[PDB]
Parts: sequence; C-alpha cells; structure tokens
Amino acid sequence: GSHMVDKPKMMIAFTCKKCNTRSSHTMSKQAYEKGTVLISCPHCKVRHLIADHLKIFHDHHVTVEQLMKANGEQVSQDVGDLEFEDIPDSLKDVLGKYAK
Ligand SMILES: [Zn+2]
Repeated sequence: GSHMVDKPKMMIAFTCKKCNTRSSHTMSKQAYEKGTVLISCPHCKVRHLIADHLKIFHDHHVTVEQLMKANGEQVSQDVGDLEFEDIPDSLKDVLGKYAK
C-alpha cells in the first residue's frame, strides 16, 4: 500500500466487434498500464476488459458487481467504467482459499 500524485489519465477508443459500435473511454494510465480497467459500450450496455493486470476476472470467480462493492461505486448507470490499480485483500482471499 502506497500513495502518489502521479496518476494521470488517457483516452482510448475501441471498436466493439460485437455491435460494430465505436466509442472512446478515458481511464487512469497507471490503472490501465498497471492494473485492471473496464469500459462499457454505449450501444450494447456491457463492460469489456481492455487491460487486465490484477487478474481479477482471471479467477473466473468474480463478477463485475463484486469489483464495485470492493471500491464503493454504488451507481452503475453513471459512467459504466471503473479502474483498479490495487485490488483489496478480501477479494483475493476468495480466490486463494481452496489452495493452501
Ligand atoms: Zn458494443
């Protein structure tokens, strides 16, 4: 756990091959380069992974709702985008309980 004042943000447009819909999304560069980032496409109402560094969904045992419950974001129809640079310990716990 640490803190810094050098966590800028960048915009990236991705073409949704699902509904052939394109949209731009801005997220923390630190969270994207070193962390998990989720973006929702304003057409098919759905979040997609762009850069997984925390391997949160890689555990195929966590839902998008859980990730929000860990952060605090109560609203989901607000921005439809979330960034993670340092996942909690309560989450990883459920991913590391069977193996000990
Ligand atoms: Zn889409």
